[PDB]
Amino acid sequence: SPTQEGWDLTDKATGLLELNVAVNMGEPDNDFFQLRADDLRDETAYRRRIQSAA
Amino acid sequence: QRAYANVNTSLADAMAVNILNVKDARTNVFWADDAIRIVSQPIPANHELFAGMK
Repeated sequence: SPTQEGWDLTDKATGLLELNVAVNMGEPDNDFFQLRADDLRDETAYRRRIQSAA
Repeated sequence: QRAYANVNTSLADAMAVNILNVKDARTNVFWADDAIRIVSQPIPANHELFAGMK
């Protein structure tokens, strides 16, 4: 805020100024993965890939 | 190795081979009951991977 000194302040009033900032988001960080029914007879690789992805 | 021999002699660069099925015939089939087996495996399509299908 600004300020001024003195007793008489006729026609010396001030307005209000409030600035602002903008925030956005970027693109997702995906992780695709493709498998077949055979490769899920063990599931250890699936679990390990999920953990590594996280 | 010779302990496993099942034929009285070897092949000698001229031994003529006789074919036994010289005419069409519907085969009768005999065996020992522990000669033919049927291996089987599951298809794990119940996994969480295959969503959208039951």
